[PDB]
Amino acid sequence: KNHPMLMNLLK
Amino acid sequence: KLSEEQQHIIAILLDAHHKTYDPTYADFRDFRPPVRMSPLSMLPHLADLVSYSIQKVIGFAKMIPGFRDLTSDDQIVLLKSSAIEVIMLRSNQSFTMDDMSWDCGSQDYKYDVTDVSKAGHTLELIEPLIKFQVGLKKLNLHEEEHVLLMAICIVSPDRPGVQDAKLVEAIQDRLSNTLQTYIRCRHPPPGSHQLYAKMIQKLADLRSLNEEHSKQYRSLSFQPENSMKLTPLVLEVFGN
Ligand SMILES: CCC(O)(CC)COc1ccc([Si](CC)(CC)c2ccc(OC[C@@H](O)CCC(=O)O)c(C)c2)cc1C
Repeated sequence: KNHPMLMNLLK
Repeated sequence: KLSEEQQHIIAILLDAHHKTYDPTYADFRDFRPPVRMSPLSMLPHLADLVSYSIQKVIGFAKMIPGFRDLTSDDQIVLLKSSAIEVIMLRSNQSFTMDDMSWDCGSQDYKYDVTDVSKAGHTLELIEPLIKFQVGLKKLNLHEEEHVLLMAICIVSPDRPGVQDAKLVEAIQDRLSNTLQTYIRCRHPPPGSHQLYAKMIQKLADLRSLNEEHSKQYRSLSFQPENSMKLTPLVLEVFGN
């Protein structure tokens, strides 16, 4: 799926 | 034998761990309170604890040499697959064999097998998890070996969903060779005996603990009343 929170924490 | 770049790698990983592991556990005051009382009374507190730790694991992973050379997709799949395992590894720092508990600074934040049971988990996971903690503690790893093992755990090419498995392999091989050479040159016998092989065995133990945790997590998370008590990050990373 989409992982916007993990993506955001990965910068 | 330990090259300048290998020492550099270790220095980066030690600093990454120092910037992402708070041994004062001060932030635990922000979690939903632990409750020891059929109800999964420790689920809210331990969900916040796990969610917090996931954030720390991501911060550590971003500083592993080579990790940001991967695509966004591969970084995501490596962290989704590895997060539970790195949490089990890094929690060993608070684990004490004196009473087989995770001691995080105070009685309220001291966790035993009954606390994990009160988050929904069973002995199928809890007993192998305690034996893992004891076995890992008995290795008496140097901090250098502890952070190298966490980094190697994250960058494993055989994780489900990996696209560029060869690039993941190249990054891990650099860390694996750094670990093997560190043990040879810096870990004195008898503690060094078969130490690399014992550490890779713990990575195999973690895959099995990962499988069992996901099984129990899937059953627990399948009930909306339980999923309501999780965090958005836990739902994104662990599933559903
Ligand atoms: C559905 C329920 C669910 O499955 C997911 C919500 C429950 O899951 C659980 C529950 C308990 C544990 Si735990 C042993 C592994 C025994 C209480 C543990 C102990 C200390 C910890 O503290 C970490 C420090 O290291 C913090 C400083 C830092 O990490 O920076 C962490 C994180 C975990 C792990 C997980 C996955």
